[PDB]
Amino acid sequence: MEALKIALLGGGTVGSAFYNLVLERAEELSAFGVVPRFLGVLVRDPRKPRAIPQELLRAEPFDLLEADLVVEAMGGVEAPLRLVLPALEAGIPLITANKALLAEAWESLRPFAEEGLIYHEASVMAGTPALSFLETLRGSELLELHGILNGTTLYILQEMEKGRTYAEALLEAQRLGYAEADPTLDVEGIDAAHKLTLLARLLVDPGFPFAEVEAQGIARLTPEVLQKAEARGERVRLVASLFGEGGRWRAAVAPRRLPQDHPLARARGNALWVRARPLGEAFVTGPGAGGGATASGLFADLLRFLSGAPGHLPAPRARPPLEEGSPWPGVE
Amino acid sequence: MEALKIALLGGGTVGSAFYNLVLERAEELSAFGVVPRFLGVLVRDPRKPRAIPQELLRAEPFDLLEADLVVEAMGGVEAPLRLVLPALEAGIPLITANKALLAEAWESLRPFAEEGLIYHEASVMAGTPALSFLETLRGSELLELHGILNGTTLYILQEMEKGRTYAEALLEAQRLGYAEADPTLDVEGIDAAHKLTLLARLLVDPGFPFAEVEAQGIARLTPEVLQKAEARGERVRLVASLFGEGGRWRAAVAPRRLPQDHPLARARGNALWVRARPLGEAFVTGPGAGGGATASGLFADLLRFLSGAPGHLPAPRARPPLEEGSPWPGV
Amino acid sequence: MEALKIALLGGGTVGSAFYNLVLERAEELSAFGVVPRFLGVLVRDPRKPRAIPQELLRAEPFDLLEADLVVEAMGGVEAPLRLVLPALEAGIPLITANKALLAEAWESLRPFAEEGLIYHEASVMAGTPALSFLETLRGSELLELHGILNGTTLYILQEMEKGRTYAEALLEAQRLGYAEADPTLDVEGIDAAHKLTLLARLLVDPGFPFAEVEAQGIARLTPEVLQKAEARGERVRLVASLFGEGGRWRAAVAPRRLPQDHPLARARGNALWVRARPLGEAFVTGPGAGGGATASGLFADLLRFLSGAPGHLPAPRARPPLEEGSPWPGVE
Amino acid sequence: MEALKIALLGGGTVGSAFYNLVLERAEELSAFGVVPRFLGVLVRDPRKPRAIPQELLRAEPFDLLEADLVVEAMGGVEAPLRLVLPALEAGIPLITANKALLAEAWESLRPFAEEGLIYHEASVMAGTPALSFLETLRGSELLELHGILNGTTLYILQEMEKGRTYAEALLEAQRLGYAEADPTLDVEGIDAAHKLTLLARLLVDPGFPFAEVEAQGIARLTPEVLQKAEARGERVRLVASLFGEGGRWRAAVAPRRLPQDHPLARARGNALWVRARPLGEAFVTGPGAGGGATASGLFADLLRFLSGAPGHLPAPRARPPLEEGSPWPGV
Ligand SMILES: NC(=O)c1ccc[n+]([C@@H]2O[C@H](COP(=O)([O-])OP(=O)(O)OC[C@H]3O[C@@H](n4cnc5c(N)ncnc54)[C@H](OP(=O)(O)O)[C@@H]3O)[C@@H](O)[C@H]2O)c1
Ligand SMILES: NC(=O)c1ccc[n+]([C@@H]2O[C@H](COP(=O)([O-])OP(=O)(O)OC[C@H]3O[C@@H](n4cnc5c(N)ncnc54)[C@H](OP(=O)(O)O)[C@@H]3O)[C@@H](O)[C@H]2O)c1
Ligand SMILES: NC(=O)c1ccc[n+]([C@@H]2O[C@H](COP(=O)([O-])OP(=O)(O)OC[C@H]3O[C@@H](n4cnc5c(N)ncnc54)[C@H](OP(=O)(O)O)[C@@H]3O)[C@@H](O)[C@H]2O)c1
Ligand SMILES: NC(=O)c1ccc[n+]([C@@H]2O[C@H](COP(=O)([O-])OP(=O)(O)OC[C@H]3O[C@@H](n4cnc5c(N)ncnc54)[C@H](OP(=O)(O)O)[C@@H]3O)[C@@H](O)[C@H]2O)c1
Ligand SMILES: N[C@@H](CCO)C(=O)O
Ligand SMILES: N[C@@H](CCO)C(=O)O
Ligand SMILES: N[C@@H](CCO)C(=O)O
Ligand SMILES: N[C@@H](CCO)C(=O)O
Ligand code: NA
Ligand code: NA
Ligand code: NA
Ligand code: NA
Repeated sequence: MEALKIALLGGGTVGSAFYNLVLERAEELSAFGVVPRFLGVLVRDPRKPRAIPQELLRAEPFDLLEADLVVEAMGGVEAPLRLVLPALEAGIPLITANKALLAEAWESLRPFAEEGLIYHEASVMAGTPALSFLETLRGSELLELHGILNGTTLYILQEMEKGRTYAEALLEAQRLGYAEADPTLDVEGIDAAHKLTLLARLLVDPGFPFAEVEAQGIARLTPEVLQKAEARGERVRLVASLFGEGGRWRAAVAPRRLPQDHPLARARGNALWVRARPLGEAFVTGPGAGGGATASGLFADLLRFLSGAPGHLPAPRARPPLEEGSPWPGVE
Repeated sequence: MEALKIALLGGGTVGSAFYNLVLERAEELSAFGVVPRFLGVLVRDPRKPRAIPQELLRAEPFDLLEADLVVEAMGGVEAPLRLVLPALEAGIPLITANKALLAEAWESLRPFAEEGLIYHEASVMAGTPALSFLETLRGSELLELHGILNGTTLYILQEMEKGRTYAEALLEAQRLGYAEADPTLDVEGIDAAHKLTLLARLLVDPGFPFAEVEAQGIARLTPEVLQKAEARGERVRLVASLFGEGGRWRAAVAPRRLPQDHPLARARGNALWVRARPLGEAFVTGPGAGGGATASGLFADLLRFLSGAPGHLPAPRARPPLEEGSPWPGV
Repeated sequence: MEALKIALLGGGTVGSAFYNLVLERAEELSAFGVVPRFLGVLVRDPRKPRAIPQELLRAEPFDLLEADLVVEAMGGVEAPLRLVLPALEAGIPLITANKALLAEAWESLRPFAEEGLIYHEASVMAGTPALSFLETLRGSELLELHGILNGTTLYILQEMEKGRTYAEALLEAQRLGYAEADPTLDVEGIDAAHKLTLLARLLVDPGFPFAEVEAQGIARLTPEVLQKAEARGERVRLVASLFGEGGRWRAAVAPRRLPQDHPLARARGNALWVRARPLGEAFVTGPGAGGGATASGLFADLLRFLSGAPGHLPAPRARPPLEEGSPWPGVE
Repeated sequence: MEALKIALLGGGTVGSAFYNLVLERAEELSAFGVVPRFLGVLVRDPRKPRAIPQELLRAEPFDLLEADLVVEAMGGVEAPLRLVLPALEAGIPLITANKALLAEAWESLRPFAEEGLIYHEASVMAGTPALSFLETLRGSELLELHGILNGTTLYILQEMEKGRTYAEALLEAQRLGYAEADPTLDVEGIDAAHKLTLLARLLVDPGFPFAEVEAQGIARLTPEVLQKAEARGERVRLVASLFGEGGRWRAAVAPRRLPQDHPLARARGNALWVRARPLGEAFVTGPGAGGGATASGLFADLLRFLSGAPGHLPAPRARPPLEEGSPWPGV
């Protein structure tokens, strides 16, 4: 039996769900010969009422170098980056839920991802299998990928379809714990774009630049636009697409008019739809935001590490698209 | 005596300070023949402890069309936009502290600003008189503008000069109520860029796009860099700059090495510095964040409205810069 | 028009209700030629979510000497005492809700009460008129006084009468904001005893010692004891009594078996029942705890001060009881 | 493997630390053939953020009679009493951190303590082994006992030595989770008196009344008094004392001038010092408050129970003091 020493960065929606999940599953962990021991939980304000014991809360400096794992759910880019890098350089793995971090700080983080030190299933579709799904898709060559990757905006669209207003659905999504602290990241497509970037790097090109993703959000959509789509036999969704144009991979996020019986239009939660050679058409759906959903992904990654598997390695090589593709039609 | 009926969107740092200021100052409004009456206060969580009566909290959106004024300080862009547009469409003014809303949703909001329906003193440097300062500066032709517009970042750099860490200073800024919900908006320069856009629109180009502001933040600054600057008789500040380059207005936010005796370097609080023709060089400074500071700006706008004055108008046309300029050196 | 500068000590149940009430009634205040201006609100922890704006919160040192009024609702004895005394010595009035303070620190505070500097209607039966009621009773001589002065214990008894348990009624009383932070003060009769002391000092003896009050609480009472009383045509209540025995005033707190149609048994809230010469029998009832109830008393006292009336002066002289008395029967 | 079914009363500083300790350490219980299973956790406000699953929170009292153990850390006296007595009546042990409950409700609880059904290590000096220390001290006849039992007051006086104010030190004690909900219980000596009563009951008189403890607190101490004491080679501490006077056991809590090199003056943490016959002079010290510290004591008691050992028994008879004693000088 031995201790698994965890340093947790962040004690919010995701971090507090993860802390409690780890201790709630300590019986599972003992079956792996480990007992979990948090070293501390990095937070901003120790006095906020919080679902972690106050005594475990930390302010910087919070030394990470005795940890067996750093788990990060702080949000942002530069603040987590400067904390994780000393632990990665010491060969301590990072399990993260932070797409922005990975999308925007890849020059610093790619070399550690290439060594198997970064686990980030929870950074795309929370604990819904998205990264593990694509890793198994490597058996084939991608033809086209289309996903609904932002939980907050999916929620809002679904609620507007039912005749509810944008502003009340946003408020709900925020209370549900789905939204980024800057909700424009959600609604402008940027969080989806971060996630798309990560999917491109795992599968098609380990250097795919976040700057190349074209993104636009849901700010022109209303219950009326969505109700008219429904009348045309369509559903409008924000869709993140990776597809071939000109022998290069293109990545875009935008509202799309989907056929209403398409898998993406009928998804139960966030969804990833792919066509690949020779596999064919495959699909995965589930919750894509929320504290418990996300904690599940982080804990899956923790079990993955205890198994002796490396983290999520980028694509070993960049390859052009086999097939010219396109997205669905945009919204006028 | 008649009611002045107010719908308040947001009951947080700024909205609660405002609510409580209006109540404390309510007797002042009797000079205009009114008593303030709040129709409702939009909030997310009506169970949080709050200095606003439970009976007035609305955890869902409510009808605004009986209001005399809508006051907004809820943060974000598309949600406040969609909530205020029907009021604006009905000729009900908006008083707002939300720079992001105005910077990012200007295609929608510009026409109402042009009609005098939008008051936003509190959206730049809180209740420090920045927008009224610039309104009087329109007597002259702008040569160049440089401000220190972000409260949080200024506070951080000043504390880091005094030996505190970046982290400790940020935390104290947050406890003081200065920061955006996502403090990267502060420290990456985005909030300063939103405010810079509004300044450009008021002065030189009423269609100035937020997207044309270049912004960087303070991520590369260490207490070393700040102390080397001091060794050079400089101070490093995040500065928002509006200046002519090639016959066109540029807008940029970045860390700048300032001479230590420049008004911007020395100012007590956030600061806005101009040169203009024929006035010369003028400067205003004061608190640029904080609930009470912001509530003062919102209430100043409410008194402006009660006086019969319109809101803050965009520049009546675009025009090119009279002179070529530049910012200070970067870091 | 002029400012009324208030220093508030305490921002809890009572203090936060008072702050908000003052600003909510600022239109009333202007009719008195004043505008209210808080100088600060003394609290322990500035980060607790709290129904006062964070910027107005203070930690010691909090200078009070520019105030026109100090309002205190901190609780305890020594902590408020050391803060109020410099303001009283400078001739600044105190409006307080703190019975314990006055009961236990009367050697220090009596001389200021005798000068008209202490207003404390909210210290007995919250904003229910109890002190003002007794002041008007001075037209007569007291024969006997009996009150139900503790809100928490009244609530618990009422709930147990309905078959609910002690522990769930306590929990409710606490959520309702009724209880002292040490709930044994309530349930052991001590808070009632503090209040009884104050009533004795206003009416019969300005030096009446808190140590002379005999107190016992409700800890032997159960739904069964109360249900049996009801069957006997009785109600059991904790009662605070001032009555003559031997030519001296005696003060006691204890459970009593009351006739079920007695005013004290049928009270709507906390209650004060007196017989006096030549007035006769008089009674006052209302809410005796709760933040808004209490804020009402503190604000009544603030209006009283703005009127030019002094605070609650102790009895000008000690007089023996005219009449030998007794309480109701105790509970076996 | 079988469930060890636990009903937890209280989910605060101590109850949540306990809950989370049991879960972290759960694998240890497999040595006894059990896995811990909580039947419910009694709390007042089930909406507060809490490190205990929402599904297990009970905002009202729930049936305890299927439990194997009741664990109590809810505070107060009559409410926990009424909640635990039916479990005790059914032969279900109680593990408690609540000194007040035991000190004040002993007429009710004594008979169950005598049957080995009450474990309360955590009620005195948290998980520092005070009660097991005294259990081994029963090999000897008590001469005198002196402790520093209140964590909050010790912390305050130590910080005031270092120049912090009384107020600032109290506030930090509260943020550290040390203080009672009413901190006057700490600083007036009442909490120390409750604990002193329990010590007397364990050692010398199983019926020792809480009401016979004399208690005063630290209200008269200033940083002056503490610095004059140091000038005299003394330290001032709140001390709980059990000693013979006139053939009877006295119990007192008060500020005492200690020689600065006495174990009590120097101790790292809260401390319990005895002299006994024929052992001599022995001493134990360690953390006396705090969630984790307390959870360690509760969990130590849970392991004690799983081992087959009874709870903490009162002294099997009263007896008079062997020797006359006294405390240190007062202040
Ligand atoms: N919510 C979801 O559904 C979800 C799902 C998947 C991925 N994510 C990603 O997971 C990450 C966390 O999201 P969230 O919803 O948990 O955020 P959150 O609720 O805002 O939590 C962030 C936490 O990190 C702390 N923190 C943030 N910046 C810090 C700094 N510079 N120094 C010290 N402490 C810091 C915060 O302190 P305080 O509590 O004291 O402020 C808080 O405990 C983000 O990267 C987000 O994009 C979220
Ligand atoms: N802080 C400053 O110094 C300052 C100064 C000038 C301008 N500003 C701007 O003023 C605005 C407010 O800032 P602040 O500091 O007051 O933020 P804050 O404390 O976070 O308050 C935001 C308020 O709006 C509510 N809210 C947020 N999103 C909502 C939604 N979707 N639906 C309904 N209610 C919602 C929140 O509800 P809950 O309370 O229920 O969460 C809260 O009452 C922002 O636009 C900020 O940029 C701030
Ligand atoms: N509740 C009622 O129904 C009621 C009715 C009438 C009279 N009373 C009396 O009114 C007084 C207040 O009662 P309450 O229910 O308001 O108490 P509460 O909710 O516990 O509030 C006490 C307040 O004073 C603060 N405080 C306490 N001691 C302090 C210290 N030493 N230094 C600085 N701040 C201090 C607290 O800070 P934090 O919030 O940061 O801890 C809190 O803001 C008591 O004397 C009580 O007997 C109560
Ligand atoms: N703090 C220490 O260092 C320490 C050490 C040893 C012993 N103790 C003793 O341990 C006990 C608990 O202390 P603590 O610091 O954990 O207090 P705490 O943080 O205030 O927690 C008390 C808990 O009990 C709940 N509660 C209180 N009264 C209740 C009622 N009438 N009905 C239902 N639930 C109720 C509270 O509910 P909410 O959370 O919903 O309010 C909270 O979960 C006390 O007896 C204290 O003397 C404390
Ligand atoms: N804000 C993100 C959280 C989950 O990654 C979303 O709505 O998808
Ligand atoms: N976050 C903003 C608040 C004031 O607009 C700032 O620091 O300047
Ligand atoms: N705890 C007190 C509050 C009101 O004085 C009671 O229950 O009466
Ligand atoms: N309030 C108690 C907690 C520990 O029993 C103390 O300070 O000692
Ligand atoms: Na995932
Ligand atoms: Na301004
Ligand atoms: Na009263
Ligand atoms: Na112990």
